[PDB]
Amino acid sequence: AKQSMKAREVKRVALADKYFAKRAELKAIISDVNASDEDRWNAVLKLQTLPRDSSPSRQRNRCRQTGRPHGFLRKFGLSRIKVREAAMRGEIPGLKKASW
Amino acid sequence: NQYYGTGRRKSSAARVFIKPGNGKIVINQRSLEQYFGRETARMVVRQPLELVDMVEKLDLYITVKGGGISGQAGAIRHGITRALMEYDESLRSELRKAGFVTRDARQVERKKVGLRKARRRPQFSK
Amino acid sequence: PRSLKKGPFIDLHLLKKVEKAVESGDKKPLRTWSRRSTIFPNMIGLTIAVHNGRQHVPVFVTDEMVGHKLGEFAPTRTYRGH
Amino acid sequence: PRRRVIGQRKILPDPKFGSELLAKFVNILMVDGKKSTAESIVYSALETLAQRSGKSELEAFEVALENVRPTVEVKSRRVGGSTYQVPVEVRPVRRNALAMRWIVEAARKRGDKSMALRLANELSDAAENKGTAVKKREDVHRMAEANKAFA
Amino acid sequence: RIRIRLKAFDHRLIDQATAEIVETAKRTGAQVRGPIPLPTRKERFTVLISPHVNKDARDQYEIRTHLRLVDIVEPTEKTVDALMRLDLAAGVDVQISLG
Amino acid sequence: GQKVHPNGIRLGIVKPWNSTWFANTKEFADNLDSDFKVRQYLTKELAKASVSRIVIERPAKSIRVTIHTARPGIVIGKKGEDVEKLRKVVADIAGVPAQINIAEVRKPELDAKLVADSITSQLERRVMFRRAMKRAVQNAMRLGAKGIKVEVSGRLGGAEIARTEWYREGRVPLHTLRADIDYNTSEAHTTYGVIGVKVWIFKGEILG
RNA sequence: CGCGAAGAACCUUACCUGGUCUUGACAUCCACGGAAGUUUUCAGAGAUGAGAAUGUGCCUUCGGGAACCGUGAGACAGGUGCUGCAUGGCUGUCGUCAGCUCGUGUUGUGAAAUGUUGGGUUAAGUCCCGCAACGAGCGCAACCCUUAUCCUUUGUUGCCAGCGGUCCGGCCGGGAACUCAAAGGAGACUGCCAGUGAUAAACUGGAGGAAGGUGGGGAUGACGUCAAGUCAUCAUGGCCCUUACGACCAGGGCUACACACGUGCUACAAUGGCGCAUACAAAGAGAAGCGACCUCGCGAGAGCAAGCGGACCUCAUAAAGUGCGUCGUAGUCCGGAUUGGAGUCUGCAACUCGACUCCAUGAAGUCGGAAUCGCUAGUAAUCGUGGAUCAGAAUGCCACGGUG
Ligand SMILES: [Mg+2]
Ligand SMILES: [Mg+2]
Ligand SMILES: [Mg+2]
Ligand SMILES: [Mg+2]
Ligand SMILES: [Mg+2]
Ligand SMILES: [Mg+2]
Ligand SMILES: [Mg+2]
Ligand SMILES: [Mg+2]
Ligand SMILES: [Mg+2]
Ligand SMILES: [Mg+2]
Ligand SMILES: [Mg+2]
Ligand SMILES: [Mg+2]
Ligand SMILES: [Mg+2]
Ligand SMILES: [Mg+2]
Ligand SMILES: [Mg+2]
Ligand SMILES: [Mg+2]
Ligand SMILES: [Mg+2]
Ligand SMILES: [Mg+2]
Ligand SMILES: [Mg+2]
Ligand SMILES: [Mg+2]
Ligand SMILES: [Mg+2]
Ligand SMILES: [Mg+2]
Ligand SMILES: [Mg+2]
Ligand SMILES: [Mg+2]
Ligand SMILES: [Mg+2]
Ligand SMILES: [Mg+2]
Ligand SMILES: [Mg+2]
Ligand SMILES: [Mg+2]
Ligand SMILES: [Mg+2]
Ligand SMILES: [Mg+2]
Ligand SMILES: [Mg+2]
Ligand SMILES: [Mg+2]
Ligand SMILES: [Mg+2]
Ligand SMILES: [Mg+2]
Ligand SMILES: [Mg+2]
Repeated sequence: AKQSMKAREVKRVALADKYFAKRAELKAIISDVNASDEDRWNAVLKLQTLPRDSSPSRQRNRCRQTGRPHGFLRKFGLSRIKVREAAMRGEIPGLKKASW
Repeated sequence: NQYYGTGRRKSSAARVFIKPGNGKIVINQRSLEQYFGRETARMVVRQPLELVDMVEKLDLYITVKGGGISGQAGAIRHGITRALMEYDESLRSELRKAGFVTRDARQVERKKVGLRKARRRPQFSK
Repeated sequence: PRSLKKGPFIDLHLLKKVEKAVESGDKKPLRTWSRRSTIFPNMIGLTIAVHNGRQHVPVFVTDEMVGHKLGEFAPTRTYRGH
Repeated sequence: PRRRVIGQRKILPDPKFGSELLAKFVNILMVDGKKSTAESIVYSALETLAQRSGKSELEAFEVALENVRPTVEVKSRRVGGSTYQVPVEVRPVRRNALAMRWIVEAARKRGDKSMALRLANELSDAAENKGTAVKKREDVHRMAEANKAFA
Repeated sequence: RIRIRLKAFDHRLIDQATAEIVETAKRTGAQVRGPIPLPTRKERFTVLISPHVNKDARDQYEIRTHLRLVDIVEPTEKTVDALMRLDLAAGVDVQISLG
Repeated sequence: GQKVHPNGIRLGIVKPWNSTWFANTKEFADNLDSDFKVRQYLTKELAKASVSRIVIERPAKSIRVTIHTARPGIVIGKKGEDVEKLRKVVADIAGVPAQINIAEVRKPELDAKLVADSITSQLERRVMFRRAMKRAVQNAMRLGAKGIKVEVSGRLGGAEIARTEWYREGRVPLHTLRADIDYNTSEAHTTYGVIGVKVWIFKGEILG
């Protein structure tokens, strides 16, 4: 994509994987059962003050080479066209063109 | 002493065992009426035992796995028509004349790209 | 609707602001760019102004509104008729 | 097709009786591949007819199909600057193929409560030369004599 | 007993890699249980080709992970040691498993 | 665009792969960037070299980069520098103990990447493409390669309407699967655009 | 025209209104003070300013450099901004149609022709025979993957024909037979008997075979054409911008609606609704994941915690069908649209805008005008299940089987 979007993604992943201690120790208190009903109201006001980008929902898988956001594949890591250009040259192992 | 067959219809694999006897029909430890619904399936499961005159003389043990309700009927038909060729072998010319030795090489045909079924196109405008 | 057992949603920057603004009383219209808060019962009788996409629109909030969220009195895109 | 002259394919016999005539007739009653309910409806109505006529179960069918086989029919040519119909004779297979199709096209137009009854009525009527089957047969069979000047 | 998995992508490279294990166990001792052919997962993928607008043009690729498995019944000390002496060519994965 | 890339229709029939490692789904993602980051730096660095084909290979968390090249003395140089200096950066990028080789490409008039890079350097230095293609076909034909097609495309000779050209010789059946077809392309970035080059070299039919 | 988009609430996002920044959000070079640092208050919608607890892995002729960091001058950065009629690469089409051409030779003043035409034949410029033609190349066929029967080899997590225990569950001693899982092979060639043939090329029947004439499907798309399609995947030649066409943030927007067209799903019912019992599949997927057993809930689902990098464990129950009821041609116990009340889950957050379950509501529609669409055998027609993209979200897309 543009040259800023990949910088935005490598700025987002750092925060979202840095604050991974607190957002499994706020959702525990929120989505528990026997906990305090007046601490379950402060552990829901902390969750809107941990910074907004620090969230493992707020990032689309960019391509590992171009930066194209659509048409991903998870297993290779490359987009719809840059999997074709490698698999029709030979750089991805065992990836023969299928027919049956 | 017993004789053996193996047949394959659409997506089934029958397995038939023949002994001389009175006529018992056992399929997955079930009697022949307990398994099958329709009288054409009870026809086609019996058909080559009627074709030669060998209903009464022999009992048989049958196991079948995987397929549909016609698959586990044509499979047993091909199984018995194999397994009777290891009984007297001059049954073969008349089973071949009757058209029971040929395994049907039909099978489900795959779905290609841009075809909403195996051969159905989508619709068309101008 | 939300799951109930998380409780209702409200931003901190509007919750603390509204508990200050009740205890300072002024009906100078309180503006906000947070149109996703469940209106609370101690917000009865206030003049807030929610963003709509262009500007604030003023909302005087009564007893009747307190179930809903602050968006449903800011209609978003203008429409007049063809 | 243009080139390959091809063969009329085989068929299973009927389950119950033993006639390869009924193999087409259980097939033409069918929608969406469910041949079992087609095997059931027909073997109910071919007992209700076999009771209402007082004839045998196999023999109440052929002598009601006799009244709906045609003998000649028309096709269309336009050789010169003019559409002609042409009365051609009909083939011994397409004879029965038309006969068993008109009856089932008629028997989805009655007002009864069941398909068995809708086919038992439609076979008794065409066993007594009345009904929406033999009236269609009269139309087809009369468009030959209305066009025997064409050949 | 001691079982070893073998995973690969190519069945002219899994068979030498398993014959060089059967002819290691049967050269330090005995009682191997052969290779047993497990199922073969074929991970298909289907992508478009054209860079902008052609939904009716596709390439279809597959990846066919070949499995094998080999048991070892009565292990000596040199029987277990001359196996962990052995490495294999790239493409083949192993995972030793006592029982 | 109507023809399949004639390497990748033969990727199991004759031609073998250019990376032979193995990992499961959790590492197959990362290996296709730790492969491309070590092909990109080498294709940058040894650009002056005659490099044709880099084959990577991972036995037991350790890389093994084979370079195919035809000027091995301008990648090694004095007694002990260039490949052993490349070891410490390939090990940094791949994060494993690096291991580099060198493979001599005998007869560099036939290795299909090398004729392509020869022509795409010639069209950087502005020679007549009509002479360059015929020189390439002549040198690859008398060396013993049973057939060759060369094709250039786009902005040829500085023109303002683009077109292609192509020269055959011998026999080049792309529909016959079991041939030894060698195919590669290249892209000269001149002062007028990008002038693409495709080659095709038939070294012989190959049984199996 | 269910097309890029294999999945827009924020993100994506390119657009809008606001608030803000200008060697920059993103790099190398420095001018160069100064180790990075989990934490933490005020103000702000947030952007980010104001504020609180710190240093030694190198190690230095200590007028300076190493992964990390602030400020100002710069050189370049940056553009999803125009040009697909300047281009590369990649694709759709005529078309899976059997055609497109060259080398010598001869004839023609010459453009060009002969070959490639003609009589037979094939799915085919396929093959034979004749000919100022002789030979060859890309194509039209074959090599390749899958499906169809047999023979070896290796037998667990797969299997149980004959053995003995058996909780009548291949479960448990066992067995290598068999289905099956996969490696290597055997097999089909117009090869064989007859007949029409121009003695040849073939073709028509039938014998053996599991398969008959290309056994059934796929993969492969010649020379080229419409200046076909994208500069918005990426790279690019020139051009335009540089307190903006660059860059960060919150909230809106792509989802509006008087209407028209294209593609699909569900129906208009008895071959069918509803309620109870009852059998038979295939192909896939899974560690921030698939999550069985057990309990609470009318139900979506929360509760507890085994099992599994998987022929072991899960998702997982197949539905059409078969049997016994009920129903009786009605806007119907048909059909589920639209609206109200109450809830569950992922998620910072379901108001514009999420799927799902329960209680209500029960519209339009009785087979559809001119005109048009798909299909030649496991095919069309109906029935269910899985996957990719994905935190949640497809009636489309891609796959496999069941009836036929
Ligand atoms: Mg997302
Ligand atoms: Mg139209
Ligand atoms: Mg269209
Ligand atoms: Mg046809
Ligand atoms: Mg489509
Ligand atoms: Mg194509
Ligand atoms: Mg958004
Ligand atoms: Mg164009
Ligand atoms: Mg182009
Ligand atoms: Mg355009
Ligand atoms: Mg123009
Ligand atoms: Mg000539
Ligand atoms: Mg002359
Ligand atoms: Mg021609
Ligand atoms: Mg000519
Ligand atoms: Mg001819
Ligand atoms: Mg030819
Ligand atoms: Mg071919
Ligand atoms: Mg014959
Ligand atoms: Mg024959
Ligand atoms: Mg155009
Ligand atoms: Mg554009
Ligand atoms: Mg770029
Ligand atoms: Mg935004
Ligand atoms: Mg849209
Ligand atoms: Mg309309
Ligand atoms: Mg009912
Ligand atoms: Mg999943
Ligand atoms: Mg419960
Ligand atoms: Mg209802
Ligand atoms: Mg309700
Ligand atoms: Mg009405
Ligand atoms: Mg009616
Ligand atoms: Mg999903
Ligand atoms: Mg189907």
